[PDB]
Amino acid sequence: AGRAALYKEVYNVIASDGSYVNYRHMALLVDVMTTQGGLTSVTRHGFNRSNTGALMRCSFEETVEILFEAGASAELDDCRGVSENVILGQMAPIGTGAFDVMIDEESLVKYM
Amino acid sequence: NQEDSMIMNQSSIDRGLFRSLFFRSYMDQEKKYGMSITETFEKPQRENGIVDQVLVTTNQDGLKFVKVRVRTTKIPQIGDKFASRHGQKGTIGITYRREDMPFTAEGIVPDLIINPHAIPSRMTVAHLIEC
Amino acid sequence: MFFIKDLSLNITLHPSFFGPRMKQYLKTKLLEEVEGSCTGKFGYILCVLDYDNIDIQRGRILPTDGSAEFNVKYRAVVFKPFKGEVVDGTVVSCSQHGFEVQVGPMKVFVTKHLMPQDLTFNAGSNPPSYQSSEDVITIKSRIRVKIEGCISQVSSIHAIGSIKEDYLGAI
Amino acid sequence: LRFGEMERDCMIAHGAASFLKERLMEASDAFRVHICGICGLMTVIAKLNHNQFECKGCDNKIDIYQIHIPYAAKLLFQELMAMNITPRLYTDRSRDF
Amino acid sequence: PKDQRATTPYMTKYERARILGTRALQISMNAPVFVDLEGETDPLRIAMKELAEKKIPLVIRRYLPDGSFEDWSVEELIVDL
Amino acid sequence: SAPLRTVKEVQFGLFSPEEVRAISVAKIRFPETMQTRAKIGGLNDPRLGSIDRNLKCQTCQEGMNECPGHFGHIDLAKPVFHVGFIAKIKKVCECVCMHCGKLLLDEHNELMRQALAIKDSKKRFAAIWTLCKTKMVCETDVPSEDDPTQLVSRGGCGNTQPTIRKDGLKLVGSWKKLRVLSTEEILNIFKHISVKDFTSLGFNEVFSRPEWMILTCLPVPPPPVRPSISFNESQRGEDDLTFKLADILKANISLETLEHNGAPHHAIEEAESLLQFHVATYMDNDIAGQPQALQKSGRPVKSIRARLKGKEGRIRGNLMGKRVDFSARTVISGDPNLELDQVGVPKSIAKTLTYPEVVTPYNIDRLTQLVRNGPNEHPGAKYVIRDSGDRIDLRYSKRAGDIQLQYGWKVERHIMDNDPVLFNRQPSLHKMSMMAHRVKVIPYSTFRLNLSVTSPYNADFDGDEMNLHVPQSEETRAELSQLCAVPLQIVSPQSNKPCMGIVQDTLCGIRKLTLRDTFIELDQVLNMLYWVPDWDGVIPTPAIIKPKPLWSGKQILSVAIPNGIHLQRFDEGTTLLSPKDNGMLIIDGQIIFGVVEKKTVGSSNGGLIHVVTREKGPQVCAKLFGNIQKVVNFWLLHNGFSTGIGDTIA
Amino acid sequence: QINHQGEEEELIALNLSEARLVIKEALVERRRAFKRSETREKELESIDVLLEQTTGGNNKDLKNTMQYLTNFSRFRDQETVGAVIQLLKSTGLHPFEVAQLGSLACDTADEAKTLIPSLNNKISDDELERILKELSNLETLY
Amino acid sequence: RLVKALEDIMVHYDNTTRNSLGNVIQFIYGEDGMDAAHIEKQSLDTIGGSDAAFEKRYRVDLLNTDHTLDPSLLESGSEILGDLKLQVLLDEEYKQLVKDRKFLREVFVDGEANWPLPVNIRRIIQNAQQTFHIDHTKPSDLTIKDIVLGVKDLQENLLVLRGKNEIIQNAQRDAVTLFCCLLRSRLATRRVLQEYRLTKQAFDWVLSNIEAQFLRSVVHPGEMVGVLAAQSIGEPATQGVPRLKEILNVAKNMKTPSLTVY
DNA sequence: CGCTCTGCTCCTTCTCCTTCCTCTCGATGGCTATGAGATCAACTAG
RNA sequence: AUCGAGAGGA
DNA sequence: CTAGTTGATCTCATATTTCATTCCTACTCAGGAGAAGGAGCAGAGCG
Ligand SMILES: [Mg+2]
Ligand SMILES: [Zn+2]
Ligand SMILES: [Zn+2]
Ligand SMILES: [Zn+2]
Repeated sequence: AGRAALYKEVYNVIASDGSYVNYRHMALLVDVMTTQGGLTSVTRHGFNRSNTGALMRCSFEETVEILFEAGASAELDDCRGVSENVILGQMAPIGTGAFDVMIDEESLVKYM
Repeated sequence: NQEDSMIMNQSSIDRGLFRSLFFRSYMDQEKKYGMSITETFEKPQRENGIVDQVLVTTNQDGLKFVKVRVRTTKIPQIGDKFASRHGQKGTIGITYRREDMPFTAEGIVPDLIINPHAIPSRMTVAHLIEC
Repeated sequence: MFFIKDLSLNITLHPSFFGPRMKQYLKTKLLEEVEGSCTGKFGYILCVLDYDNIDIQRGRILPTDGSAEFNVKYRAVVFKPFKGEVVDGTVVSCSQHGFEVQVGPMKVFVTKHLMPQDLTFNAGSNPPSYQSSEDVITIKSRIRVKIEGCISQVSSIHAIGSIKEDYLGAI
Repeated sequence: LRFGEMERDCMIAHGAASFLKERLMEASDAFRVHICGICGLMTVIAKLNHNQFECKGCDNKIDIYQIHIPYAAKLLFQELMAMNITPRLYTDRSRDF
Repeated sequence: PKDQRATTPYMTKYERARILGTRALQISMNAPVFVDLEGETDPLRIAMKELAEKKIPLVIRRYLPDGSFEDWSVEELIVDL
Repeated sequence: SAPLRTVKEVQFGLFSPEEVRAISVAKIRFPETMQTRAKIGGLNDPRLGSIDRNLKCQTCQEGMNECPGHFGHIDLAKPVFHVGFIAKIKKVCECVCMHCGKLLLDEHNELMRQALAIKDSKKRFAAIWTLCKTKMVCETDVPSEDDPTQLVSRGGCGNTQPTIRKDGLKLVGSWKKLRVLSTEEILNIFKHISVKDFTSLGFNEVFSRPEWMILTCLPVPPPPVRPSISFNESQRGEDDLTFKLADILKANISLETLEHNGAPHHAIEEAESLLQFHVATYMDNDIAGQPQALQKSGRPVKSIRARLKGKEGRIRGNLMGKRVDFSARTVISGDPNLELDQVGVPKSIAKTLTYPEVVTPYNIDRLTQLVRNGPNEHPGAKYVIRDSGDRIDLRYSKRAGDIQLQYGWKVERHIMDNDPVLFNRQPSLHKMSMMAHRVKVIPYSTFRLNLSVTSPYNADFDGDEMNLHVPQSEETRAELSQLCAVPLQIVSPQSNKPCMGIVQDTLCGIRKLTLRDTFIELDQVLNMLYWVPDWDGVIPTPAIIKPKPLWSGKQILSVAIPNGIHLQRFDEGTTLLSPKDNGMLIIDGQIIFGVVEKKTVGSSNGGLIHVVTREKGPQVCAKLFGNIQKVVNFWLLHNGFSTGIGDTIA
Repeated sequence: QINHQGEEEELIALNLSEARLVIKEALVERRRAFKRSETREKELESIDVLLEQTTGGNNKDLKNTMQYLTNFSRFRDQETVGAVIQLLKSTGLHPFEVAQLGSLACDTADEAKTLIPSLNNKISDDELERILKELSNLETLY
Repeated sequence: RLVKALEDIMVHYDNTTRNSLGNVIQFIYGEDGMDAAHIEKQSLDTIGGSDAAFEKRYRVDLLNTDHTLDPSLLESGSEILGDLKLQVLLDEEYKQLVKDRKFLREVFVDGEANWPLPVNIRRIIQNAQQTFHIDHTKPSDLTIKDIVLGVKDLQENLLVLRGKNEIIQNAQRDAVTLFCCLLRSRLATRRVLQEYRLTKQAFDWVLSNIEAQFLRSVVHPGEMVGVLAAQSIGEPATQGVPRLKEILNVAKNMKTPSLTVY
């Protein structure tokens, strides 16, 4: 019920000025705030304290205070997060980087 | 002159409109205290303008001061900002020769052309009365 | 000692070599690179068992440049010494403090410390062999050595050959 | 000119992964380091003139890798080391498939 | 798992761009060209021409979140972009 | 040289003191850096990152260019708490059996069984702490839940556990029967924690052990983290780190002195706090406790934390967003004679920004000529990069007229026509605000955009400035052109309505043009026709013929609209005659009704702009924007339109 | 052990002599591919012809390697090499322990025990005794 | 602050929406899988109107007089009239429309008949007429069998998903539920005959476009929806607002709590 | 029904906190002692 | 050269 | 291949006579919200 009620709440905010945002973008936002099983605020003490990578988590509001926890708990980063790959200067797994390109040798030999 | 930018007669510049002087003053220090520190400016061996006045003096400590002033001419190029007395502010979109500009029957040719759209959306009626 | 193992090498191909001849080009590159190779975990690489049946499994082009990366597997025959083993070797060169004997693809330093105490250096011998005891060791004579561990070096891999034991003596 | 935080957020939205990297790597901070695969710490001794590598503590002379990261990143990890935090960087995922 | 590949056979804009950029990179590297050169010196436009009649010798690898992937040969891709 | 790979996973953890001892390449003993130029062998020695012109860097050579430093070693006289782990240490000790090495509570209690079953280590620890902390005793015999009469002889100590409290950099525990807690005691307790307890606490066997939460040795970051400073006339002014650590050496060296010499216990106690204090400030100069480390100049010590926390830290101010190159910034100005995807770039910039073109048969001759031009003629290059990396500079060389290029060499070619670039107006609020344009080079010092593209940028010509970025490869160019090109953004995902349109004069002018009353003479038509590059050389038959060939406005405008377009918009008054002349209606690119206005060429969803994109693709709709502009503007120029005070008078 | 084909293959402790035989086999395979593009003395010449024709002769270290192994191989007649395989492997002997016995000279179990510390503690000397004389006689045949 | 929360939400090749950890936020992006740049405000005819008005525009009867199709409409006239076989087909599809009408009016309680949807059908219809100057003054060569069969055939080829499995195929049925409801509304036999006197050449060409155009609106896998959604909300925000900061920050203590009782 | 025990509710502490660019000014970065005497090594010449 | 304070524009 | 004088380097001495102090203007921002910890209380089980 909250997810539907919440979206209605945001719609009143956007519709106040008359501007119209496609239902998708609002729909996604409210959902992310209610997948965890509760109205996870997007503040420092809400969303941030999730199970995502520390490197993603650190860059937002508290950097060292998380890194200590990651070290203390021997935390691991899978380096799938976009921000985790920008920090290390690697192609993020997005857009043109959400796959790989391989050579079709059999076609290459055929092409001759 | 679509947005706040404007068109400015090119000849009106050639006759001096909004020509400006730019004076820049440089300061140089001889050296630090005499405690085994020495330095000078006697042409040691191995912006845009012309020097105006070279001022040589010493502070109360007797340390040689050199102040250089270089002046240069600022002529309105494309994009140089201008503004009326009513908050209507815009840059020079482009400059036209005198003949290319529209002219009244009496031979007057505008120095500056602005856009009507600046007026209604900004509520600057006073700028109209002044004109 | 000698073993058969399937080893994987990640080779790179410059984009210009992406012609039809690329498959055999990679074949040639792998052949010329694997041959005569050294590794601590396996020792020396001698040859590639099952030369045909080349495993390419598709190449991946690096995002930075068009060069293609191929993780080529291959069955290979290698040599791997072990501690406390029995080896029959040959002497390549003689030394005052031991010998530089060759164990197949392995060069073993037969130090004087591990020779029998009755074996002594003979300067007058040509080659300068050890001839003060029964275990006569020289370039032209055969030798058996014992490997008391292996020593890894960047340039190559060597080990220790011992003669002070009831076995693995001269010849 | 600065490539601010919101300026990459546009690139991510556009899905231009390859370009985003170029701005962050080739434009500035391109840097090659060496890492011990036994312990993912920038402790390798890269004797390039001798073509020799080693990790004192691991005594490893066969497991080494070149890794490209922004110089700021190298600088980041080093401070993390300064406070005892060991950002071990490994080139292989624990879970294969 | 070439059998029952669940990804659409339409070539997404993202990989359109990636293949075009890749092939242009190779062409600039003096790689073999699979089509006639009509004086069109631009490597990128050469790449688009190659993609026009499916001469690109590349296969995409679409990673599902699980980790498994599908090998789609650009030939079978339905370029509609 | 060595194999290349790309990072796949990052594992954090705490340095083991043994590991620190192993990795360090030199022990630090002297707080002094120098004599005159030589450096103390026990500090900042060549065994760390060498300074410029010194090819040693601990026998690494490579100077200081491509070889970082290597960490050092300081052996603290006594163990010292780590600031960040004070809170956790307090939490951990409250659960341990207080000199027994076991947990105050065990799985024999059902509550622990629930907690021990938690998958998440972090939450697992929290619940344990909430429950264990209340346990004030570590009795040996614990009654069994299965058999109340049976007790489990668990607690080795069997005694009580005091109420620990946080006090600055030290812990005090009130005993239920009160004293300061010694750092060493904690090490002793932690050493006795079983591996089983670690996991129940969330720690790791090989990456995070509790005893590693107490500092017994400190790594010394190499010079690159605290670079050598020569900001004055040969004055040092070394970073805070170098000075801050030296204090620890002074404090550490002093500490070892009192204990060795007479051991004035009372005296040692205070100095210990100083050693701990300096470490704490060096680790973090921001704590709840009042003590604030101050530099000799009086400025607070810029701790390691301060180099990361908040914006301008190494994370946000240097990694998430960083300075870059190959980018230019200047002021903008409109130009109707310039298509959407184009942009004017001053020659004075295109002479500076360069692209690394590769030498190939397709372009060897062209590149050959640019080198001949040199770095001052716009169509020229600034460098030739040979295979070996010899960046030949044409500015300081006559070799431009002498070099023969070789395949595979790279040329630092200038920016030329059609080279994609990337605009960005700060703040880059949303996706449209960054787009890719083709390049046209103009002879004046300001950027030129088409008019309609200002709205997505939210830009203006009242002095606004924009930023330009240049791709540096044949690939990144493709990514921009095929993903970020202006035409592909005509339809905005924000609201499904096109983000662009006709604005300013070209909107006011077009309305006047398409009135039912506007009639255009033959002569003024021929010029208008020639201004549409789409025009096929065919003159439409004038609406009026006999008295004089006299074209209506809608005829001329409709020449620019592509064929095969069919739009139909009806308002309340539109009745297939439109006496009010409202509505809109087109057939095969031929207007029949209406006054072309915002609701047909504006940002409306059903407008003409939106329709064309789908029928002919973005590349075609882009050409539409210019063609309409080139028609209306030319007409408005010759019909004029102004405002005045009288208009406002009723 | 495990191969790169996903097959849990036992540690292939290939005997020196049979390893050299496999080396000749692989060299002949390379010979056939390139066209498509026994006593100590007899085997020593064949390896040089094979090795020389498979490469440019620059791998001299492996050239000397093959002759030395050829100079010390214990079971050369490949048909009779097949005999010594089951004599050790069919008895449950470890492949590692099989390798040196099939690549070294021994006559009595105690000498094998003396040479091999591993066998000194858990080998059935009765099996060693029977095999060694058969192999010792077999060794003499070469 | 809003971008970081949705920084790394992308559409994977299985059309599902996941963050970095793989948590499934949305099984189908936007609950329809259509890219937001191929949507238009289209009117849903089957919702509004009185019951009779809806029936008149849609009901077709070859046996009675109230809804007798005019024979001149098709090249086949009386031959069609009286045929029960085709009459049954009309009975089926008409029943579907009534179900759709009662279904749609449940989804949109307010009764508003305009919503964003993919592929602007009308332009396709209008474009078809001008494509080869459809002459409205002559009987069409279509047949009721041609029309109804074409509509069903088109539906099955609107593949958002591809999973042959039962679970996926059920979702593929739900994904295009609303769009197909619209499709039947504006492809009814009566209107396809009376309002749009289309020919077989026209009708066949039209469907081939609906098939193609719809597949273009499919959201492209790899999209960075999370960032795009956050920006599309951030931009209008900077143009109430304390309320917005009051929401994203949950801030249990609200400003003006209030009920609304019916 | 008091005793006790425990958890529940309440009531004070106790923390932490914000796009890009351009210029000028200016303070500042800092404290540490004398060279002499004697012996060994380094350079040159026979 | 670095910090700090300031004066702005987009 | 040694010995010559002279630069380089190590060690210490006299050591004066020598620093803790002058506080100080001054004052309001800006508060809100969320975690954490203790304290008291009321009721549930126990004696
Ligand atoms: Mg502005
Ligand atoms: Zn290591
Ligand atoms: Zn180094
Ligand atoms: Zn205890």
